[PDB]
Amino acid sequence: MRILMVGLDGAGKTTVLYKLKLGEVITTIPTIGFNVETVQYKNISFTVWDVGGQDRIRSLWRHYYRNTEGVIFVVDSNDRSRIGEAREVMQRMLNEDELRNAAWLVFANKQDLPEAMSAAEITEKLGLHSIRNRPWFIQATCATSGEGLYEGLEWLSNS
Amino acid sequence: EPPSEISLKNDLEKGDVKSKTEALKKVIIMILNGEKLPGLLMTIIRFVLPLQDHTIKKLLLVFWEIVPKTTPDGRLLHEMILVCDAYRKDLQHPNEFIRGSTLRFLCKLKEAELLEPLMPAIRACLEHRHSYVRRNAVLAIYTIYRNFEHLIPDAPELIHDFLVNEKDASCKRNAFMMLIHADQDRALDYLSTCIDQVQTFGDILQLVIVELIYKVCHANPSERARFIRCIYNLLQSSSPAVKYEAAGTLVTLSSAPTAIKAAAQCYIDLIIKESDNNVKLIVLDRLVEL
Amino acid sequence: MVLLAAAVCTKAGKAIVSRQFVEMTRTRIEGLLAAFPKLMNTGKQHTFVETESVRYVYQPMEKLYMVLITTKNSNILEDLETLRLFSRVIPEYCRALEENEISEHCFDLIFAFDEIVALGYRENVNLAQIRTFTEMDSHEEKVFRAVRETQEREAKAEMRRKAKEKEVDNFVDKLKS
Repeated sequence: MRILMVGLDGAGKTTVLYKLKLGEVITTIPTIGFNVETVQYKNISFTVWDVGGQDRIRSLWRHYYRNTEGVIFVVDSNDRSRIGEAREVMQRMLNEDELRNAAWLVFANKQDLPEAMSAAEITEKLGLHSIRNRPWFIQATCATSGEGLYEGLEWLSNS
Repeated sequence: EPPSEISLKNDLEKGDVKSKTEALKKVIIMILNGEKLPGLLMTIIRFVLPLQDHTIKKLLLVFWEIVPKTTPDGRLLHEMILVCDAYRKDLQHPNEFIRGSTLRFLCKLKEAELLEPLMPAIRACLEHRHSYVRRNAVLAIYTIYRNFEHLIPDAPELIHDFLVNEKDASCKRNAFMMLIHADQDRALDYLSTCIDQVQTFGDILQLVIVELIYKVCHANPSERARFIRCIYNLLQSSSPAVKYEAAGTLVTLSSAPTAIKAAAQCYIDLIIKESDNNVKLIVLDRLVEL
Repeated sequence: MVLLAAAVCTKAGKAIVSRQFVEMTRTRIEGLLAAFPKLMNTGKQHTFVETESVRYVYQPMEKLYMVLITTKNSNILEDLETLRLFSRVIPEYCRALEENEISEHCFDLIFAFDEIVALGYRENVNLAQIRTFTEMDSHEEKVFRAVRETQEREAKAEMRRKAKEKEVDNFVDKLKS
């Protein structure tokens, strides 16, 4: 499965990732590009593109326009900024059809790091409330917290 | 309607790397013509940031290098920044050979958006205790100096101080070669310093100075003594290379009857010693000039 | 540089393999060179010819020629060593001699040019050792085991988390005068 971590990565969106991968943290320059890992479960080995949603990189991902299989949205839960705007973008994913081949997870990260919204509050706000032709249970992490994640995921590959 | 591009794609799976190798060769040959039509790029793209296969990477990489890169896609295929970050890491790689090899490549490489923080990256790599790696930077830099010298601007001195830190002859030799091309002056300052020490030392680096000195006088002189002091020491002269040059430089410098004699001798003995005829002729030719 | 190309040659009017240190032009520099080489200019023997201030340096080794080219002066012996040296190296590098073997180990061979010679500089000795430098390394491994492992631990653990959750002078004076 191709699992997607998008948003601008360098924020620790990438931290979020590095934490998974080695246990470590962003010891890279804030990272625009594909970051790749394979994580093996159900031995679907999830190939993670942790990709900055920075300008080009957001702009240009067409070769990566193919067909999805897993969704992480790694979240600045202090961002409560680009999300409406995001919602406005997000529609075009919705308007993609490759994009409807994943039972997913938005991950609320960066909770400790300032705060976060109602699990619901966000849910409408990115436009998330509105799906169903993909599952849509919700899971919070932080980026110095997160557990039960895997419940979210559990259902998800086993969709 | 379908094509063998695809035929290659399955092979790659089938083997892994192995099949891919085959693919590289084919591709290569295909590439060699010019020729190709795109799409495998995607494959390449897909598997390669998440894949190893070092040799293959080396093949791949080189392929990129020889082939264009300001590809009608851009400029870049357009990912020339993203993929690099792994590579940058590799370039970062603690793994010294790996960096060095990259560097080697890198000397060949010249892709700018990628370069900029790799400028930082490279700087770190210079520190690595391996002279191979460091040396490789000397080429690389050389490559910059024409392409985007400026990219780094503080360099000529930086090098020159670096020389101070330095002591690996191999690297030194290099250091000189580039240094004079950036600026002679630094070399000269050092030259002043080195003057006595030279004799002790290995030739190759010594050679490089001989060229430099030459160009400047025809434009302007007044400089002699300091040199002379050394030069006389150089009138030991003893490697066949050294000697070969040593008389040759002399004449360049001088032609006093005494000078005429000095060089002459060197030849005559030389010849006498000499064996490769091809060589012999050559000096004549000079002589013929003379 | 002290060589813009090294091309290893076979008798065929054609040079069996080559590499272009610097690209700009097209083969016509190289292509033209190839043509001339194949032609040999009927010329009888002699392992060297320089003409028009261009060294064409070669060595017959058999039906094969190994070729280097240069235009302005050089110290010979060194050079020779190399031609010869090539003639030492190949059966190791690409396996013996017949184009094919080389055809398979092209990558190896080109790699050898670079490796051997960094821009007209005689880099080392010891072929095996030469292997050593890359695609044969050491550091990377050292790092990998420890690291990979460390991560792995984190991963393993994760699996659970996941799972559940005087002289001078003589001259000098004379001159000075």
